[PDB]
Amino acid sequence: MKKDIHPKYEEITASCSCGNVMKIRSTVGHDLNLDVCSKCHPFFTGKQRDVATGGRVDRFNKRFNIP
Amino acid sequence: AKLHDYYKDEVVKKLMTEFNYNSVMQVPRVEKITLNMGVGEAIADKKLLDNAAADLAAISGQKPLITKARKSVAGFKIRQGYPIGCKVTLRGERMWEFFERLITIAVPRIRDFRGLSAKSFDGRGNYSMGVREQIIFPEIDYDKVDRVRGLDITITTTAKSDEEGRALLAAFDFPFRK
Amino acid sequence: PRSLKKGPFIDLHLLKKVEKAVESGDKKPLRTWSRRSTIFPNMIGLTIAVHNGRQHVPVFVTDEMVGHKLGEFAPTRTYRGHAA
Amino acid sequence: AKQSMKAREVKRVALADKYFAKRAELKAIISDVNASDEDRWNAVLKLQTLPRDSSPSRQRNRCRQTGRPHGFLRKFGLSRIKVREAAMRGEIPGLKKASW
Amino acid sequence: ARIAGINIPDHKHAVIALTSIYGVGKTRSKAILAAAGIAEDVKISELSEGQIDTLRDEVAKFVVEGDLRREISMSIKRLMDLGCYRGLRHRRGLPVRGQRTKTNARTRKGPRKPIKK
RNA sequence: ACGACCAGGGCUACACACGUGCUACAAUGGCGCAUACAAAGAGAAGCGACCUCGCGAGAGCAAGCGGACCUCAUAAAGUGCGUCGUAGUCCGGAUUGGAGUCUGCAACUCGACUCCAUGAAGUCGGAAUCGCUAGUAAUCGUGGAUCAGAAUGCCACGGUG
Ligand SMILES: [Mg+2]
Ligand SMILES: [Mg+2]
Ligand SMILES: [Mg+2]
Ligand SMILES: [Mg+2]
Ligand SMILES: [Mg+2]
Ligand SMILES: [Mg+2]
Ligand SMILES: [Mg+2]
Ligand SMILES: [Zn+2]
Repeated sequence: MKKDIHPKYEEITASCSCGNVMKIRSTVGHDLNLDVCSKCHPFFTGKQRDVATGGRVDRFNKRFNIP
Repeated sequence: AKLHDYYKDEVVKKLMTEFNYNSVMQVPRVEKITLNMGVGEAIADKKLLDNAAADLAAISGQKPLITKARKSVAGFKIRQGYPIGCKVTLRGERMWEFFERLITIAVPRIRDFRGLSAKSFDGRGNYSMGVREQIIFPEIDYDKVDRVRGLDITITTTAKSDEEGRALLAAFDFPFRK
Repeated sequence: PRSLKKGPFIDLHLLKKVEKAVESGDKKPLRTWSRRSTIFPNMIGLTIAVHNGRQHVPVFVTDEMVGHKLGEFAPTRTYRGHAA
Repeated sequence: AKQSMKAREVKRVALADKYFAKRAELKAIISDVNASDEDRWNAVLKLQTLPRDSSPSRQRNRCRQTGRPHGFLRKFGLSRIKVREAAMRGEIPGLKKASW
Repeated sequence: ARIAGINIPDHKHAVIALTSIYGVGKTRSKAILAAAGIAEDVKISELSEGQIDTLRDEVAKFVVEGDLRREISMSIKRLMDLGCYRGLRHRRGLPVRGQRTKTNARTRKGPRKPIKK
């Protein structure tokens, strides 16, 4: 690849909330926290993911228990 | 890289039994991934295309090629040779790393994601999809983006038909609508 | 908003209908006038027809909609501009 | 005002008197910190079930003679016009024109 | 000096100077100074570098600057994407928190228009 | 049916123009801390002390009061001390994001209030035009009626002058 024309591309780590850590080469430069990946996305998994902190559904349950 | 090793280690065996290919050189393989942004508003502002190019460079890691109008078109007020687009061809390790990053991180990020279409195969096994918001990629920070844009992703394969193209992408757990 | 100590508010008839829709497939839209009821997680994926005062506007529930009222997704007034 | 509007206010007073105790018990359950959340939920739904007119907050003070929904004075139970008329006719004890 | 990527003014007393950081207002600034243990009537110029390093940690304890701006932008995008009332009002630049539109509403609308004619 | 009952919506719309207000544009001021002096009123499905909990709005417990007894209810401008230092600012507080609280079957349209963040316009207003001759104008706070809740309106009250 031509030298000095491409953005700095280096290996980084992406940690999903579920705790799945993936080693991906990328241009971000800083380690990045992730809220959802292919492993825990409901459509890919085929099952509703465990409610993660911050989600509107999660907030509704913590503040009030429906039963 | 990790996704390339998966293709040789797992995908070739699955396809060879499924389609009964006699030669390992007959299994479909991914050639290139082309990222395209049509900045048709570049006519009003040159900077808008530069910003799009910067976004494409952040998303893939390669300087984008600024595509120009093939012919003057009076309908869109474009004249032959005007820079109105950006494109990036990904091959090799960089292709396999973009593919991995896409399915693993960006695809599970589109709001109201019901699955990618499975009829978008072009008849020759080359898949094409269109991201309507670029903020799905982790390199695109929403704070410093001038305007939200979109990108066309084309995955060109050596597959002979649509069955063989769907199978190769399916073997990589591509999220088809099913 | 409504005090947390009180808990989220939902109409009883709508609550009944939604629970029946979870039990059966009930893809069919739920035609209701309860625009004051809060959106609960067990309604995600369902189509609720909320009244705008003249017509029931269909609304497909999503995850970001939980905790909001139904009436927030059925505009009641039609403004298309002044000179137009 | 209209006869229908007076009938409505009589029904509201009746339903609020008939259900005063039922509503009070549910509201105390709903506001009771100690009470179980399951009990609070049942009490909330039960209050929703009870008639709306049973709420005392749906009662508009109206002039007793006429039914006017505006200008009510609570001491007299009348609108400004009927209060003035009675004051001038001497039918309200102690009510005289005030200058200070 | 420079905290959270911005330079707090030297002449200003510490409490007012910290307010310059986005995401910091008199209440957070007063707390930061109580937690670090620095008197509010000290100028940033009087403050030593080591104290400034402590303040930077306290500022990190709170989302500020770009991380906050992004959060606000994303929330506004959430409302507009959802299609709620408050999202359509953000779309039309019309007041979102109830309010009247017949008159006033010029902070949201900006300067008046010549009746589009 | 131009009668009657109900559930939602509207009367709160918004290129715009006007009437009447409120709050400003600051240093005769802002803010912090300490501290002084009112009048007039309201209150039983009510006013609700003390104490405790919460940054707070508020909450829990609970006395008294049908009242010159108790409660709303600790007036504020003032004064003393510091700070700010003429800057769109330690001015201004509109707008908006996040989190609440209370009332009410129910606060989405469309309540008030709180907390954290944000920090518009505005640097004294053209032609014009309004009020006021003394405890008045100006300024500062207080109460009431309506009222579940919802005043910058209204009706009252005193402080300086
Ligand atoms: Mg009549
Ligand atoms: Mg009422
Ligand atoms: Mg009605
Ligand atoms: Mg009106
Ligand atoms: Mg200020
Ligand atoms: Mg008395
Ligand atoms: Mg200006
Ligand atoms: Zn995950």
